[PDB]
Amino acid sequence: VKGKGSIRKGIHGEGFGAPSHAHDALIHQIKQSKDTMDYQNITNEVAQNFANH
Amino acid sequence: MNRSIFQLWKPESPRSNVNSKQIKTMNVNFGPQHPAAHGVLRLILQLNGEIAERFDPHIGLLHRGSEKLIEDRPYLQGMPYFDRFDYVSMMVQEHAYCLGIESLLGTTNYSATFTQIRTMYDELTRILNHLLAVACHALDVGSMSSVFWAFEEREKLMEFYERVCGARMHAAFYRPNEVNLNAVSSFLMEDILEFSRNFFTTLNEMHNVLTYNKIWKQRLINIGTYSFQTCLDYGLTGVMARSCGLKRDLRLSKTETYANYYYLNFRSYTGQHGDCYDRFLIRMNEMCESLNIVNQSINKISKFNNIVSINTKKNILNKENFNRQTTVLPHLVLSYLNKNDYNLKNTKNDYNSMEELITHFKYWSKGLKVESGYTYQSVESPKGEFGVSMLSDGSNKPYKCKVRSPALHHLQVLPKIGKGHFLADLVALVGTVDIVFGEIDR
Amino acid sequence: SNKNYTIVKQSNLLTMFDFFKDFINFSFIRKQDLNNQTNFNPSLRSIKKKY
Amino acid sequence: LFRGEHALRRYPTGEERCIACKLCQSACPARAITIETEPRPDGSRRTVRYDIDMTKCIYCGFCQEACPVDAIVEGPNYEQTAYLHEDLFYDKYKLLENGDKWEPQIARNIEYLINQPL
Amino acid sequence: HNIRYHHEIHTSDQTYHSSYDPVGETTTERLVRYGYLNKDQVNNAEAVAAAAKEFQEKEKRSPSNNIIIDEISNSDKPITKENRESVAHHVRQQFEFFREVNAEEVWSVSIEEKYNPELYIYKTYDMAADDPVWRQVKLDLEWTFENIAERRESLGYMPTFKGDPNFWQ
Amino acid sequence: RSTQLKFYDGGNRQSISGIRATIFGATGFMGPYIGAALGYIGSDVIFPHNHVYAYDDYVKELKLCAGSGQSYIMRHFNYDDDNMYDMAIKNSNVVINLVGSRLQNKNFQKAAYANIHVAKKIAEACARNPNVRRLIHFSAAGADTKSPSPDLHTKFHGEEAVLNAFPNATIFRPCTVYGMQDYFIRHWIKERDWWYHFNIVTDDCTAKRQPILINDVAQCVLNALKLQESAGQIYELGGPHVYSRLEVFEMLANLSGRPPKLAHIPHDIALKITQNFYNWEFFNMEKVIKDKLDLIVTGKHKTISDLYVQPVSFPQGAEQFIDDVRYRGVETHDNLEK
Amino acid sequence: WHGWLSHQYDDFPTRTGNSAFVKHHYLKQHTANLSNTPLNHVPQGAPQN
Amino acid sequence: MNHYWGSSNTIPASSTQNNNYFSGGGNNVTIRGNEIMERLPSQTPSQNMVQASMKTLRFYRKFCRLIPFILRIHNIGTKFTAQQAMINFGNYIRERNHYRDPGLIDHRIQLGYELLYEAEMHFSQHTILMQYLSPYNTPLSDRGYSYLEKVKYGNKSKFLQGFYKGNKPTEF
Amino acid sequence: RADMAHSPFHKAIHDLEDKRSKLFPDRRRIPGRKAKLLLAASLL
Amino acid sequence: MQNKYMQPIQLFIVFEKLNSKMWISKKLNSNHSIALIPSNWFYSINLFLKRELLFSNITLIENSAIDTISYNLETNQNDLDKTNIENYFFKNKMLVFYNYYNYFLKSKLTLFIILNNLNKSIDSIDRIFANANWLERETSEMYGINYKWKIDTRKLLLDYSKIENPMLKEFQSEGTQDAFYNIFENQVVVLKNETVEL
Amino acid sequence: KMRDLGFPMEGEEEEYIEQRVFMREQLPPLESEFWKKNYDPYEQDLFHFPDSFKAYQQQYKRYDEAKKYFEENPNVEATIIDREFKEPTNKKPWTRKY
Ligand SMILES: NC(=O)C1=CN([C@@H]2O[C@H](COP(=O)(O)OP(=O)(O)OC[C@H]3O[C@@H](n4cnc5c(N)ncnc54)[C@H](OP(=O)(O)O)[C@@H]3O)[C@@H](O)[C@H]2O)C=CC1
Ligand code: SF4
Ligand code: SF4
Ligand SMILES: [Zn+2]
Repeated sequence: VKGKGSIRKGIHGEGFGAPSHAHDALIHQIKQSKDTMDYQNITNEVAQNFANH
Repeated sequence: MNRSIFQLWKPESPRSNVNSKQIKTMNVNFGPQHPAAHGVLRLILQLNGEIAERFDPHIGLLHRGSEKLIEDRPYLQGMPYFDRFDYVSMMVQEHAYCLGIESLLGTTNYSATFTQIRTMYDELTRILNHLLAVACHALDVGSMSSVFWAFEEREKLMEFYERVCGARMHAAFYRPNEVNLNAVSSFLMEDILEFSRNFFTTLNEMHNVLTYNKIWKQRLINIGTYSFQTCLDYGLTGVMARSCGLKRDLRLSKTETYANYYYLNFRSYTGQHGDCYDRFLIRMNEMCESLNIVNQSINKISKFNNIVSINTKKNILNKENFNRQTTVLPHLVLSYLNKNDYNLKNTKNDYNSMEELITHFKYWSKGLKVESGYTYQSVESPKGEFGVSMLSDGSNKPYKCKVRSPALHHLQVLPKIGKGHFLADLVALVGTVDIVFGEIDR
Repeated sequence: SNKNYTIVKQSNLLTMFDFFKDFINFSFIRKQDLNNQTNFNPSLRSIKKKY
Repeated sequence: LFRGEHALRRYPTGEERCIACKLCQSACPARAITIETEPRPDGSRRTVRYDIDMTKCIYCGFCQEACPVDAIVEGPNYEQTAYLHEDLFYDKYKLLENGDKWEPQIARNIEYLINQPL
Repeated sequence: HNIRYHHEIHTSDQTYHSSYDPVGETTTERLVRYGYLNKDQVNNAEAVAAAAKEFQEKEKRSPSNNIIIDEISNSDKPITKENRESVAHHVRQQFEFFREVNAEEVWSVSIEEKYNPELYIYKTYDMAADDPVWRQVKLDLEWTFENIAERRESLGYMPTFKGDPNFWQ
Repeated sequence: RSTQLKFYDGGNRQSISGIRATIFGATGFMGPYIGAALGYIGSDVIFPHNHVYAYDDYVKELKLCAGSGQSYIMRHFNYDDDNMYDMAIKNSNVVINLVGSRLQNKNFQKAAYANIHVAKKIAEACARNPNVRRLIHFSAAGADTKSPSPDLHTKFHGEEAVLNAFPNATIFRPCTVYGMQDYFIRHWIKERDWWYHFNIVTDDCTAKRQPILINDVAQCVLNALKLQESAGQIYELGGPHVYSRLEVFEMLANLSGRPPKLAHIPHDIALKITQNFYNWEFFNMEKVIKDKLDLIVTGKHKTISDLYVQPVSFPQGAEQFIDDVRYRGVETHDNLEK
Repeated sequence: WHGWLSHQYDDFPTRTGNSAFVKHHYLKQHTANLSNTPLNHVPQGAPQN
Repeated sequence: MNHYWGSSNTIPASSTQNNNYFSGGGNNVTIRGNEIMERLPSQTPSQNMVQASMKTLRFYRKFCRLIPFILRIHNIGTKFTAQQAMINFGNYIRERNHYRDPGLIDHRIQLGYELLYEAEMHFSQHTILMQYLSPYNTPLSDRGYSYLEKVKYGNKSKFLQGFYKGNKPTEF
Repeated sequence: RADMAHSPFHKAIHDLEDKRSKLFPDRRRIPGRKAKLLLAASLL
Repeated sequence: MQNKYMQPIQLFIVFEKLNSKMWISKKLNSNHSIALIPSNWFYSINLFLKRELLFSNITLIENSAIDTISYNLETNQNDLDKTNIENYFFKNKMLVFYNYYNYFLKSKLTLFIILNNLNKSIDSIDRIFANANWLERETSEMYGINYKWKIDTRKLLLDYSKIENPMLKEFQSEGTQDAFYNIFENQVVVLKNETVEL
Repeated sequence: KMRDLGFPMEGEEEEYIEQRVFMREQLPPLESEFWKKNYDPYEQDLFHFPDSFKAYQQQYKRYDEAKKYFEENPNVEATIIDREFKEPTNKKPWTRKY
């Protein structure tokens, strides 16, 4: 992909990271849902932030 | 002059502490009891170093359910509610309501048009509204004295209201098919011309402390700038639309004109920068043009030429006739064309005619009957395009009446043009948008 | 140097998320040229009938 | 034409002008007028109750325009400030005494207004 | 003494309605949906012709005409999916209407103003002195005042309305 | 005479309950609450008063106990003319007397005037008017003919006089009443705020108290009006539990987190200084005298349970009135958001 | 005098002679604002009555 | 997440740190957020009753998590405990159990979130918002109560209790 | 036309040269005069 | 009449699957056209309007709704034909109307949508026109309209801690609650109201 | 990236920075977004992950149970809670001493 480093474009998808890198669920939610949050879903990261605080 | 763009804006990135909010934001109530919030505005404001970032305008603190009430009364009983919509410019609201009712009736008010009263008083309330708006905006910016002058010069217009209806603000003057002809006298127009002559001087007095002031220019220039695209997206009309560059005046529109405006000769002004300075200048020039329109109307109801002697070309002035006192006869056009209707109205009332007494009884007990249908009628009010969309089911009460107010759209666009500005800039912007919460909340 | 910390991740954000479609949160400040606000000359465009 | 404090008028003989037609009650946009009528023992139709809530009134003058005998009017008085909310509950005694006190000025103004069409 | 025409005879209450069929609907779909044919007899010349004649006699339009009713414009040229030239005709008509509706406004649109603008410029202490029209307005106001003053001074008195309690017998 | 009083309590501010009431001595602490309890169901309330400052909130807010056309405030009351008493209760079928000797007062003659003379006049006016059904007279729990406090002695004498003049009157003897504007918790807070380091105590704090919330006295009044068997009875109103003054100090300290500190001054010095110097709300003989006396339900008369009222506990009912004066010590970060 | 002082008209009352104002037999004398006095306006059913 | 409930909308622990060093964190669930809510988008449409029930359960869970904060900031903790408030609002929801239109349920969930946000930001008054947390057949805990009508009308049915106590004023 | 020259709707058309002179300024502002004068005077 | 007028017929040319029903009236301005639009095409139609040439220079002027469940002709019941737009007010639970102005064509366009579902659901267009945010919020709170895919669904003009649709015909103009000060709580409360009647 | 976007690149042009960073509206979403079947937030499918990891996943059993329950109960009577007064279950606020 031009101007995207080592990120590759596959079939049906542009790709969001370098090959063999872990896909992030929060960024997936950000891309798919721009500003829509049906509810405050408590993931592992949110619970960890709560525990840290 | 080097680039300082990175110092200007700060984005956010997921899970980036340096890109996030590294501070507790100042969440303040720009609440109703604030000098710059007008009466009922409760604006939840997020400040970061006195920079407005997030807006949450809470409105409805002056919502009185006026449309439901209007739907619950006969047509004439709801009309004074319009007086309480945009209580700075009163007769424009009545004019819009009466235009809607007349359109539903399929007729026109010839007695109002041939006397030029509606155009004249529309321009007078235009002067009232712009005087109040400019004075209050200057007071918000910091100029304290200018508010004392516009209020004295808008006391004379309040007296002009009081001389035709007996009220200073809520006239309830315009009626769907009736004009109180006896309320208008020639002695009133001469005082209006006197007021215009002195209003020139008072407007110049306000002119020379604000227009060329360096502080005023640095406070208003390049503040709240927007182009025609935003001006269309947010439904901006009136002075704001003329500042964004668009040529939109309902009085001068071929298919949308009303009440003698199409057959006068006046100018309208458009800005070329779309900021607060343009709006201020446009309001001053609109006041001047309103003076010009009033003068033209008075000329149209005036009798200039006289009878001269056959020899020596010497005028023969009357001695006992009323025309000797003044050249203004506010009934010469109406009596010239609609002589039959003029004669009947001046001879028969509800004290010596059976039909007229029956009409009076029905009118004041049940109201007039309006044939079923839908109408939408808009008017160039001093604050923008003010409209009424109303549907009637054939009874003496409106089935639905919806009020289109431009102050609501201006308040809606205010957060768009206020983000990134200082608190003082936000106060100045609230001043520049001529918003009244009686019209917004209704 | 202190201000440089924010700029580190800005290029990746602008290249991975579309600015006009992804609703990116940000804050900014507007600046006015003081000199340009002092020598500005007031004027307006007057519109008239078709003539 | 100034719209001030409401009053009930009389004929020059002292008879009440109001004949309890209830046109002023239905003309009121604020529903501030309440009227109840019974036949007076001499036979004439007069109100046994005529009261106006001055805290509901919008001082619009629709009621004085609706009256066909010029019974209810809005006078020139505006110094009607009260200390109690109950002082603004106007009954027939208050309106009648207001008419009996302000009759000369109201008569002069109405005389000019009547002569205007003539 | 003339009372027969105190009420308006002609009033502006007229309403005009236009109803059209879907543009993408073909002739066979229109014939089937209107109860002049059935799905079985499709793709048969005799059935199509019979349905077309029945439509043309029961309805006032051809089966290829999608204008159910047109009171607004009384158009005789339907816009149909099959006839591509009708789309070009509509585009030409709409562009001509654009030009003509913008060529009829007396104030809103003016190419001469776009090429030869007239500006108001603030230059003096007097806002009126920057425009000859406002100066003319001020002079006219002074002229009217002077005429009123001289006309009233010539008469020497002023009739007035004086109250009369004899009015209230 | 008839003690029957039929009224409709299922209404609201704009309803008609059927009660026309006159309340004496409503310019104190009980007044607004009793008036609101009566006028919130649609009653007519009249407040006779002679208050030194007419612009004080103690008079104006009495207009809020009922709506427009329901509450009336009678000013410049003589408290000495029989005609004014007759005018006050002319159309009232319920009369409530909250007049009593004020805390600042230390004069025996003024105490008798407040507790005996005014109550006697009210009861005599009630007896003359045949349309009065119920009269409720407010007394003190520790009232006694041998009390060292002139207030309690004169209140016992007033009980005797009222029961003599109007034998169908109901006597209420609250123990001690706390609320937003009271002389129990508000005085504690203000004394600690002024004497920043301590609360002044002039005894061993072994006197017993039975606090009762103000919202329960109003309910007791309403229940007594609803009960026809309470016409000529005496009721003592107190809370569920009895505490000593030291226990009350400790409980107030623990509920708010302020560490207690009771500076002790010998009784005789305090008595002499309050006797020979000017007295006001926060410095008077009445506090010194009453701090050695028990104001509790003695069991000789009927109690709050006979009015079918369940009072709230002092720790539970007093907590909301000290929320603003809570001790700000070591707290979590989430407590910064308010 | 109220109408004269507010510039409603140019007529003013006179003790004797030709008057511009009616003088009926049922007229009452002008009184000042009587609120906050023992002679205020009381509705017929108000508790003050 | 550009939303009021986003995981980055927490109040920083200190002026120089979001949390302690070596890590980040913040509380956004049991207390209010850092920035104010500027928009509340529509709930995604629910095609069946299962999605609507899930939305109701999640709204109730958020409300239960926010109860102690509301009770503390509104000074209403003496009238009832957190569990009592949860039970009263659950009684409200149970009285709304018969609903079967998913779109209506989405609308109700939007309104519930709006009212909860109003409560947690001091937009409403405590004496006004307590109408949703008050008990249905029990006295409030901050004041005494009268049991007069319990003693007099002991074993009498509801009809007799409503007959002895009228439904209109008796003077008129 | 009431907004253009030589309009019959206008009334004050005859010789009003004295009034026009009295009511309106008779001198034109020229840029730099005040600036140069004030700066030179301040330096001196 | 006495002015250049043309129907907005290209809208139904592009959307070939839609019936066309348009009205012009002398009770409206001579450049005002009213059309009927189905609910399941409203978002696509607004998408087409916002960007198509000679439509792109458009602004949304007004938005509101009509409760037609209680709409009845009161006079002249025998002067109704099949072409009257009011003929579409019968048996229809809800109506929604939008009013736009086009600067290029100098035209007013009103679009009417019939809502016949009990939950009153329709797609929002506030993502296309920035006007529709506050307008649609007020319409939704007044008439109970359920707007889907809306930017902000919060109440705009109504009081806190209340759920009601006061502009429905079933609603009485006096409401169901009144606000009073409570002495026992030292704050304002809401109670069931008893009101005067004329 | 900023120059490609169209941001100001000079000191004088910064006075109009907002016109290029805020005044441009976001593009409306495509209708295919509204025509979707599921709108749950995305999460990793833990089919091959161990059972301990599977506990942190969407509970499909609850969905199935709710679907079955709503199939069995398509219409129910509205629940009414009696407002008749009763003695409190928790009597501590009126019984506690400390
Ligand atoms: N609150 C408590 O803790 C308890 C109170 N009580 C008693 O209950 C009654 C009501 O309580 P509360 O409101 O708190 O008491 P207050 O002391 O606050 O109020 C006393 C009332 O009586 C009036 N009053 C006092 N002296 C005179 C006088 N000489 N002539 C006329 N009026 C007078 C006062 O009016 P003003 O001074 O303005 O003229 C005021 O309205 C009192 O008798 C009190 O002793 C009994 C037990 C406990
Ligand atoms: S309008 Fe006049 S005549 Fe009729 S009831 Fe009223 S006061 Fe009487
Ligand atoms: S002036 Fe108007 S509002 Fe007042 S009582 Fe008369 S009709 Fe009613
Ligand atoms: Zn003794």
